[PDB]
Amino acid sequence: KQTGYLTIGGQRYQAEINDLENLGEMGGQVWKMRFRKTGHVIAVKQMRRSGNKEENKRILMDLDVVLKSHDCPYIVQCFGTFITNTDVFIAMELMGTCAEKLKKRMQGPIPERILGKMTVAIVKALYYLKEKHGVIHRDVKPSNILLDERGQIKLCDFGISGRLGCAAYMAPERIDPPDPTKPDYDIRADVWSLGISLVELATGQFPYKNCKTDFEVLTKVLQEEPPLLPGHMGFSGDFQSFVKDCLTKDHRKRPKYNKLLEHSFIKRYETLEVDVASWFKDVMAKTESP
Ligand SMILES: C=CC(=O)N1CCC[C@@H](n2nc(-c3ccc(Oc4ccccc4)cc3)c3c(N)ncnc32)C1
Repeated sequence: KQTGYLTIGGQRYQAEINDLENLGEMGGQVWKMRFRKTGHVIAVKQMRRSGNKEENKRILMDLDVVLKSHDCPYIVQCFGTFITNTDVFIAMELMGTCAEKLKKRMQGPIPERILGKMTVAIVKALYYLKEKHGVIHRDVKPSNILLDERGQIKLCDFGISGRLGCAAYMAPERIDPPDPTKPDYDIRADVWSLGISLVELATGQFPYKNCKTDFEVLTKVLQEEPPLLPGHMGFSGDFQSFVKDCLTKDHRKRPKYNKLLEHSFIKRYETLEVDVASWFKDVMAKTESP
């Protein structure tokens, strides 16, 4: 009724409503709140018992994954849940923004060094989901890639439980498949989506911006060469090779995450020191919101 529990930084706290400052909306119903006992600002989501049955099923399936992903550094964490007679309140790690909004703020390219660190994190998150929990994400795109002012990069909880349109990020083998009732693709389609995401964020241009309809984009995916990084922006050979491998059109030759994690681009950005935190803070201070 009056007391819940938040676990943050390996410590459990009692939390009554007086311990939390409502700081308003995030960019479903979710509030930014500051926990006065620690200074953390967290996200609190409300799932109403009377809510839409599909939206609630999605929230519960995503939460179930988040709860059992406490050992993955690259997935947003849950700090607690509070159940009342009429509602469920879910306390989540609050990130600063997604990569889609970051591109919009940047009005252009995001630097390769940031994208390298992003790639490492997001591949490891997707690989973790598949290996540990059997989850094929199926919706890899910039809006699901989160960053914060601590320099962390993490996969969003939304849809983290997988399937249970984005023609833009659809792999060729997903376009006119034999049985879309039994859509039996694997993680390689998400590898393609990651590649498209990286080109979009690196160039500040979605590779199919000039298309006027969803069907048009699918024609381009099939008919055109893969939309590789351009050569006029100073991208490393490693980055260019990584994106080329992700955007292998024939899925039978497209690498899986385990192979991608061996790639020179990933090994490089594992060791390179990149101050993502300071960079992110600079962006957020020089730019406006939506
Ligand atoms: C100041 C905000 C406030 O009142 N609000 C705004 C938001 C919707 C409403 N709300 N929120 C809570 C609530 C419940 C829990 C929690 O933190 C947890 C603590 C431990 C684990 C998980 C979460 C934060 C707020 C809440 C509630 N208890 N009862 C009714 N409406 C509520 C009205």
